Amino acid sequence: KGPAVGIDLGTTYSCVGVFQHGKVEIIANDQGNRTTPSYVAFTDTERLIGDAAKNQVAMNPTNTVFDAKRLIGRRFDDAVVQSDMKHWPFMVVNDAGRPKVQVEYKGETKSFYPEEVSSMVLTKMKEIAEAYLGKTVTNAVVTVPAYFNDSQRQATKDAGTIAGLNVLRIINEPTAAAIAYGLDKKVGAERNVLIFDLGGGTFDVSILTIEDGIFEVKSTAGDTHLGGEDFDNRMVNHFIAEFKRKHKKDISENKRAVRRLRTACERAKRTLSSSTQASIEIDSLYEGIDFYTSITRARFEELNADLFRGTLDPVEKALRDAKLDKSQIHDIVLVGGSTRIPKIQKLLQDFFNGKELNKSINPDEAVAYGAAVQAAILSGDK
Ligand SMILES: [Cl-]
Ligand code: NA
Repeated sequence: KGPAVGIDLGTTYSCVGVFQHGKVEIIANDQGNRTTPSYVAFTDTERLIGDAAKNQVAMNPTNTVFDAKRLIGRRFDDAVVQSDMKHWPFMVVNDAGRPKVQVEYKGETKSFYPEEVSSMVLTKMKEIAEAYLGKTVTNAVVTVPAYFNDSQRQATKDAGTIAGLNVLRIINEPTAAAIAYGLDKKVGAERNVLIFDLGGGTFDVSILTIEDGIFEVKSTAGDTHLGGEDFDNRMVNHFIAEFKRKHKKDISENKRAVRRLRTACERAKRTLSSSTQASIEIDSLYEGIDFYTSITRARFEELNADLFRGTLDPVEKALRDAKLDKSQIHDIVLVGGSTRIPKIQKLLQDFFNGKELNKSINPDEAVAYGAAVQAAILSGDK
């Protein structure tokens, strides 16, 4: 048993960390990326996992699988499954009451339970950890949403087992983020912690109470279908209209063109969290026509103004459910790359009358960070 690792198995991307020599190290994958898309794809000749999968989605949409976390621990008949499957290009089928994703792989029809798909992502995370450490990785803490039920938790454990991991503990994502910031190292009176978690595809607000290192989930709120991708999409539509003006062509039905634009918009979003201008640079976007343009932070904000303001409604609901006034929150913790958005941070701070945010740990890494901390404690290394 080498060091144990912490794995954030995310809806759209995943992240693995390890506690070593008094520090957490977030581990870059085989593409040099500190997060890995929760994607798997199948071609005539192979199975792709992570960046390779994500990067060929437009070329191979029916055999590229994502959002397995939406299915994990579910039954086919579930209202969530029935609704969600309407917006996936891959097939979901009923196996005796349990959903399976069905794809073509090497010209053959194959199908996989959600935890089998997730097991492939966990295998990727294990492998990148092993490549970094230069030794075997067996023990892990794996995180899940606080709202996950017993079935969802057990299926997640099953994904780990399938990947050859000994899952030391299933830990809640907000709890992991709080552990990252050492909020359970505070000694004294009860403390109320709000986690504001805006991922690629979901938005979670959680309120925890911590006392003597002991966590209680007081309330959860959010929107399981709101995330950074929504903000990217607003930019995408903006640029489709721009291309139409400038080049008198509508790229809307070309999946490859839209995908390359989407990728550019995602990059632009990140850029705009640190600078006031970002470029869109796409050689041969459509019919050989180049698209080189740019956008300001202000314009990005305007395009998304309603969605940004809308993030405070779940914050209000969570406080209501927890029977807490906004003034009773001791700590606000930011999780998810979109929480880097200055306008979001400003909206949140303004809501909390100027209170400062816990944001020094990369918000896309905070969950894996806390998972890594707890893995080291549980394995007897911290
Ligand atoms: Cl995600
Ligand atoms: Na997340």
